[PDB]
Amino acid sequence: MNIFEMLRIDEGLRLKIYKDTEGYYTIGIGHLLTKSPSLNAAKSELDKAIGRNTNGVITKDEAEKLFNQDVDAAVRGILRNAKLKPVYDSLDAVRRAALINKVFQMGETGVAGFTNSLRMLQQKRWDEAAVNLAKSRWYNQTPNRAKRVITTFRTGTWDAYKNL
Repeated sequence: MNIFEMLRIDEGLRLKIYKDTEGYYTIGIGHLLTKSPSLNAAKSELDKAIGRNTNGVITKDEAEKLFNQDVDAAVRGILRNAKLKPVYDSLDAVRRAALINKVFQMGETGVAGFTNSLRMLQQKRWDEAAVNLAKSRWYNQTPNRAKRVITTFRTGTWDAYKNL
């Protein structure tokens, strides 16, 4: 199991524009296109991203290309953030995957707001941090995914995903 397979389990793969859990226009492997309510705004962002007239639909390959970019951007994002970097450096390889998952889903900024949870992870207070992370809109909105990520942080193993 690695961050790519982990994320592919959590986000799915869709070759046609679709609306995410929040109602936003997405395609491929959880690639947010726009928060705009316009499907036209969405197809435009899509064509810009792919470099061709897509007409709302992409190939597997194009989806994977977007995915490669996004994982890379999430990692670099962590490494550039002064709140995230240190947490990341303090974690083992499994937990790192967990932070990348979070950041991929909810942007740098978002995650950076889990101040208290970040501190607990940093201090290796696994159980406490699992409990704190659950007190969030994130957890309430997408409980099955949040639970999987949470488990990953609590145990430092890929158990939650071995299942899936």
